Amino acid sequence: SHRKFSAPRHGSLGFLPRKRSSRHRGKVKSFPKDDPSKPVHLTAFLGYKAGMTHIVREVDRPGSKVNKKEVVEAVTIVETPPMVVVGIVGYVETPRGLRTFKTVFAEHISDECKRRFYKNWHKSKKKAFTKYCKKWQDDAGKRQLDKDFSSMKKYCQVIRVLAHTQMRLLPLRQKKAHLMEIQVNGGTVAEKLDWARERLEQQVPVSQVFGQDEMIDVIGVTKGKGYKGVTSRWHTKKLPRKTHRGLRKVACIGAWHPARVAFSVARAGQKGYHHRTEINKKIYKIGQGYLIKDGKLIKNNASTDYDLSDKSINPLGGFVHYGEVTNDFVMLKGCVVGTKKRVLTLRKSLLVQTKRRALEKIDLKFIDTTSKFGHGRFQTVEEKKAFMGPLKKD
Amino acid sequence: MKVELCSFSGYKIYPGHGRRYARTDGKVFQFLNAKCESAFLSKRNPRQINWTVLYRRKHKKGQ
Amino acid sequence: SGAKFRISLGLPVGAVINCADNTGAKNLYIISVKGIKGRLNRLPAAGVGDMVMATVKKGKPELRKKVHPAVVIRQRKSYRRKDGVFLYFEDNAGVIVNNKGEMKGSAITGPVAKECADLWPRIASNAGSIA
RNA sequence: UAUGACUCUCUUAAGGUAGCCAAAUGCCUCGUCAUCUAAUUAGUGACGCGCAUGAAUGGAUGAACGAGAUUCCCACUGUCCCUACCUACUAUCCAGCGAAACCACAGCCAAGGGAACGGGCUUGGCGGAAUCAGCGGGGAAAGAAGACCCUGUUGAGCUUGA
RNA sequence: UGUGGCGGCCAAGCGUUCAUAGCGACGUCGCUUUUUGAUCCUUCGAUGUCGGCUCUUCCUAUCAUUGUGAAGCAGAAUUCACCAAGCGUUGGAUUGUUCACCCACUAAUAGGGAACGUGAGCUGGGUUUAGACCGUCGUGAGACAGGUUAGUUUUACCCUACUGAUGAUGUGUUGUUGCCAUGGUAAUCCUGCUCAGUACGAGAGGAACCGCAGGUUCAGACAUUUGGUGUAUGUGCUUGGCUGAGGAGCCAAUGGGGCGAAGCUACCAUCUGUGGGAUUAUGACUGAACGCCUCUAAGUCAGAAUCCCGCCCAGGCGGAACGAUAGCGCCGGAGCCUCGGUUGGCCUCGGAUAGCCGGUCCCCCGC
RNA sequence: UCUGGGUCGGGGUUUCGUACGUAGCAGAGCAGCUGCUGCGAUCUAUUGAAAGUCAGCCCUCGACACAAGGGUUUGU
Ligand SMILES: [Mg+2]
Ligand SMILES: [Mg+2]
Ligand SMILES: [Mg+2]
Ligand SMILES: [Mg+2]
Ligand SMILES: [Mg+2]
Ligand SMILES: [Mg+2]
Ligand SMILES: [Mg+2]
Ligand SMILES: [Mg+2]
Ligand SMILES: [Mg+2]
Ligand SMILES: [Mg+2]
Ligand SMILES: [Mg+2]
Ligand SMILES: [Mg+2]
Ligand SMILES: [Mg+2]
Ligand SMILES: [Mg+2]
Ligand SMILES: [Mg+2]
Ligand SMILES: [Mg+2]
Ligand SMILES: [Mg+2]
Ligand SMILES: [Mg+2]
Ligand SMILES: [Mg+2]
Ligand SMILES: [Mg+2]
Ligand SMILES: [Mg+2]
Ligand SMILES: [Mg+2]
Ligand SMILES: [Mg+2]
Ligand SMILES: [Mg+2]
Ligand SMILES: [Mg+2]
Ligand SMILES: [Mg+2]
Ligand SMILES: [Mg+2]
Ligand SMILES: [Mg+2]
Ligand SMILES: [Mg+2]
Ligand SMILES: [Mg+2]
Ligand SMILES: [Mg+2]
Ligand SMILES: [Mg+2]
Ligand SMILES: [Mg+2]
Ligand SMILES: [Mg+2]
Ligand SMILES: [Mg+2]
Ligand SMILES: [Mg+2]
Ligand SMILES: [Mg+2]
Ligand SMILES: [Mg+2]
Ligand SMILES: [Mg+2]
Ligand SMILES: [Mg+2]
Ligand SMILES: [Mg+2]
Ligand SMILES: [Mg+2]
Repeated sequence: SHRKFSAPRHGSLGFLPRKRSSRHRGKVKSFPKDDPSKPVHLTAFLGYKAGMTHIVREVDRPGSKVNKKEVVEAVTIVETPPMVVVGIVGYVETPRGLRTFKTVFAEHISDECKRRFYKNWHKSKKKAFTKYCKKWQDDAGKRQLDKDFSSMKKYCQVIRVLAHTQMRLLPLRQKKAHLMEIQVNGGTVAEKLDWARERLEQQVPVSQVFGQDEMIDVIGVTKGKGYKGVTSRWHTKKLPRKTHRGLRKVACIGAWHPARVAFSVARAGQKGYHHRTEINKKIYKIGQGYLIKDGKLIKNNASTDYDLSDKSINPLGGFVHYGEVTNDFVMLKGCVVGTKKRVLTLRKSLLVQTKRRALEKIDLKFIDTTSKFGHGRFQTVEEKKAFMGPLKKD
Repeated sequence: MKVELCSFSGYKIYPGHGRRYARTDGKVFQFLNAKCESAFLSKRNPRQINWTVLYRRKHKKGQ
Repeated sequence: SGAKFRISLGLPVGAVINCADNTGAKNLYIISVKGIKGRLNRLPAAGVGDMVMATVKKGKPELRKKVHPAVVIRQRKSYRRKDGVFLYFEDNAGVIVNNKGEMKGSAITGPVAKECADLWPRIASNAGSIA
C-alpha cells in the first residue's frame, strides 16, 4: 500500500557516490567560459585553510531592518602565498572531447615542485627534469621550443598554465608543493601564450587573480569522519527505545517484488572526505603579508580604518592546529569546506553576478583577534598586559 | 561600536562574545562567559571571588 | 518594509508560558503556532514575536475552555540577534491579542523583546521596557 | 403534545421483588444528557425501553489491603521535538586454537509464456580475477512429514437422555 | 467484474430567458482491480497470518504550485477543462484500528500501488492456544466474527543485491598533470513593503507585472560566536576509609558535585544553494485546400514547476601530454619456435534529386 | 642546502582559582602560668598564586643524541 503520510527524502542523490575522494587537492571541474573581449588573466588560485574569526562591519542594504546597523559575521582565513609558474599546457577541441596537446615546462624547477614527482624524496637521486633542462641552453633545443610554442599557437584553443605553491612560507609540516592547472582567460591564443611565456619562472600573488568584494567559489575535500552509521550519514529517523536489533538503523530497505536493494536507500558507509564545490563566498579582505622595511616589520594586517591598531590576523596563541599566518590571506564570508591546514582551490565564479548582495561594498570596522584556544578575552598582548599589570614571573 | 563590561567579573565584553540576561523586573545584565553566568545565576558575590575586578578594587591589589 | 529575522525558537506545542498582562489569565498553553507549514514528526514551535494559538489553564473562568490568539513576548531560550548578541529572559511570557493585532488587556508586566516590539505596534505601545 | 398511575384481554408453576447498570454483563452503540479537553469510540456521574441485570447459580455496599484492570491532575524527566557527546566490554586487525546450521546444480535484471509471482527457458538489457567490513531486499532462506480446515469406515481425554 | 469506484454517447428537463457556463432523468456503451463477491489453478515434509512506526520507489483518475483555455469570469473569491507527477500534502484529542470524527495551522492538508510494500526491521495494542470472570445457549462435557484480563516474537558467519574499502585488465616500468565516454542529479514554496486603497466596481470591497526585505521545507557544509558532551581523570570543593600526623596522595567497578582546554556536535550557532536549448498545452503569422474564410496541408513565431543538457558527484577491460627510466635503449647479417589470417591497388570536392556535371572567362566583384 | 626532524627545557595562549611553608596584636573562645604560653574551624599577606597545557595548540634556533641506513621487485 501507499505511504500513510508524505515526507521528503533524507539526503541527496546528486552527491551519490559518498566515497573517499580519489584526490586530496580540490579540482576545478569546469573553468569560467573564455571570451576574447576581456584582458588576459587567471581564473583560479590555491590557498590553505588557517582558521575562522569575527568581523564587525557596516551593512549598506536599503529596505532591511539591519540597514546602517553593525553586525557580527563569521569569516574564514585562507593563507595564500604567491604561486610559481613552471609550465604551460595546451588543449585542442576534438569530437571525443578536449585532448591535451603539448606541455612545456620551465628551465628551472624548484625542489618544492620537484618533490611532487616522487613518492620518496629521501631515497630519490632527484633526477627529475635534468635531461629536460638542457633544452633551454642549446640552439637545437631553443628552436624546438619555439616550434612547440608556435604549434600551440596554431592548433590550441584552451591554454592552461602550471603553477605550484610555496611550502617554505607556510607553518605546515609538508614541504611537497601542490601543482595545479589554471585556465588562462583573455584574448587570442597567441597573446594568451605570450603572456604565460613571460610569467614562466615567476611569482603570481593573489591580487592578480582576485579583487576586493568578489563572489568566488571554494573547491575542496570535506574533513573526514570515517565509517558512519545511517543516522549520522543520512540523518534518518532514530528508531524507538524498544527496538531489538538496534535503533540507529533504517527499518525498511525496500519492498518485496523489487527483489534487489535500491540505490536510493540510505545505508551505512564512509561519511566525510568528499570533494565539494561551494559557490558564492564573498571576499571580505585581501590581507598583506609580513614584510620588513627600514629594519622593522609591518604586521598590522587585522587593523582596519576604524580600529587603528598594530595587530595581525593571528589570534593570541596563534591559530589552533594551523600555525602562524605570515603571508597574504583571503578573508571569506562564512565557513568553507574542509579541515584546517587543508589545501583549497579558489575559483572565479561561473555566473554573472547582478545582485545587491553580490555587489555590496564591504568595509571592515573590527577584526576580532582574541584567543581561539579557549574563551579568549584580550585582543592583543599589550592590552592584556595593560589590564593585568605586573605578575610574579616579572 | 560599544563594548560592554561584565556584570559579575567586570572584564570588557567584545561584540561577538558573551550573553545578555534580561530579568522580569528589567535590569539587563551582560556576561563574558558561562563561568560568570553560572556564578551570577547561583547568587554569588563578586567581591568574594578572587579573579573579579571588584575583589581587586576592594582589596586594593595591583597599582 | 523590513522583515523579521529568524531566531532560536524554543517554545513547542504544549509549552505553558505565563500570561504577562491584566486580562486575569495566568498561563497560556500553546496549542499551535501560526504560519507553520510543518514536517513529519516535528512540533510547531515559536519564538518571540510569533503569533500562536493559546489556551488559559488557570485564571478567570470566562477566559478558560476556549482558544485565544496570542503573541509571545519573552522566551527563556537564548536567541542570536544580527548584532552577534545572544539574549535570553528569566521566563517565557505572552499576551492575549486579537486576530488583527490589538491587545485584549491594557498593561504589560515586564519587558518586551525588540523582535516582538518591532513587529507588533500595539504591544510596543503598552510595553514598559524594551529587551 | 406526549408519556401514561387505571382498566380489559390472552395466558403459565410463577411472571424479575428489593436493589443495580451501555457495568468485566447493552447487539443496535462511538445510546442520550452533564462533567473532564482546544479537540475525547477513553474516564466519571446520572437516565433505563435491561438483544441477554438481579438477590448464597448470591444482590447492593464498603474501611484497610493488592508486583491485579482503567481515567485524570501535580511534580519529574532524551518518551518525543532532535539528536549529540563520553566511558567500559565487544565487534576490527594480529599470534595461537578453532566448530555448527545449511547445501539438486548454483546464484545480475525487465518483460513474455509456463503449475496462472523464474537464477536457469524465449526475446532483450548485458557480463572482467581474488577479496574486506557492514547490511537485511531476495533466495516464495533455515528450523518441524501444518498445531488452523477437510478426509480416514485412525485414535485418545471428558460428558450424557447414545 | 455481479457489486464498488471512475469515464463516456443521446438529450426530456434544471439553470429568471437558454438542452449542452455548470448539471442532467428515461436509456445505453465502456474502463480499472486501491471494495466486496464468484471461482479453486499454485502453496498444508509450513510463503510468518491485522494495524502502527521506519524507509525507498512508482502511478495519475491533479488538492496546491508553473504555463494555459471556459464561465451564469466586473474586481476579489470560486467552478469546468488541458499540457503536467518536478516539488510538497502537517501537528494533535478519541479508538488496536483500516476507516471515521473533531481542534489547529497551512499553499494544499489529493487518491493510490509495490506478496492488501515492509515481523532473521521493530512493536505486540487487536486477532488467534493453554489460566480466569460476566451474559446467552446446552441436562452435561462445553459453544459463542459476544464483551473482559494475563499471556516465550528464534538464526545470517552462506550466495546475490545495496553501501562503503583494497585491487585486477593492459598502455614496456613508474610518477605528475589532465580529458569525459557513461551513470547519478535538486532545489522548492510562502509572507511582508511598494505597486495601491490603484485598476475594476453604484457601493461594499479590492487585484496583478517589475523591484525590495525575509521566511518554510530540503540539500551540502562548518565550529569564529552561543549551547551540549567532557575520564586532557585539567583545576578547585567535599563524604566514608587507608598511608602514625602535617604535607602529598590513594580506594569506593568514572565516589559525588562545580567550572572546564582541545576535539566532536545542534535550524539549539553560522555559511551557501545557479544557467541554457528543443519544445507541450495554448495563443498566433503567412497561406491554400474550398474565387471567401482558415494557427496547417507546405512554410513560420512566442511558449512552461515538464524533458534534455549545463553547474555539481563518481570516473570505462577508455584515451591523452609530460618527467625519470637501473644490464637497458637507438641504428646498420644468420637461423630456431609460436600465433595466424590473406593471395594487386584506388592518395579524398561539396552536394542536388521537379535536377546535375565539365569547360569558357570576351563581363562584373574579390582573395 | 652545518642542514633536518625528534626529545627536553623556555616563552606565548588558555583552564581552574590564591599552593606548601612562614608570619600576623585577625579569630567564636577555652585551658595552664603569673600579661605570657599553648588548642582552635576560619581569615589576611607572601599569592591573579600554585598546578596542568598536545599527546591532533603556537613560536623557539637553548641543551641532548640521532639522521649519509635495511629488505623485496620492476626493461621499450
Ligand atoms: Mg502520497
Ligand atoms: Mg523486545
Ligand atoms: Mg576554541
Ligand atoms: Mg508520528
Ligand atoms: Mg426492576
Ligand atoms: Mg487520554
Ligand atoms: Mg457510567
Ligand atoms: Mg438470572
Ligand atoms: Mg447471574
Ligand atoms: Mg587469530
Ligand atoms: Mg530458485
Ligand atoms: Mg544455459
Ligand atoms: Mg533477506
Ligand atoms: Mg520458512
Ligand atoms: Mg503432512
Ligand atoms: Mg470411506
Ligand atoms: Mg474411541
Ligand atoms: Mg489411554
Ligand atoms: Mg439408557
Ligand atoms: Mg458498475
Ligand atoms: Mg427552460
Ligand atoms: Mg475443477
Ligand atoms: Mg515449501
Ligand atoms: Mg520469506
Ligand atoms: Mg492527465
Ligand atoms: Mg502485507
Ligand atoms: Mg522480510
Ligand atoms: Mg520476527
Ligand atoms: Mg496482546
Ligand atoms: Mg485463552
Ligand atoms: Mg567477522
Ligand atoms: Mg550526464
Ligand atoms: Mg473606478
Ligand atoms: Mg563552542
Ligand atoms: Mg561547554
Ligand atoms: Mg566545547
Ligand atoms: Mg592533608
Ligand atoms: Mg566490591
Ligand atoms: Mg559543564
Ligand atoms: Mg500548434
Ligand atoms: Mg520558436
Ligand atoms: Mg525557449
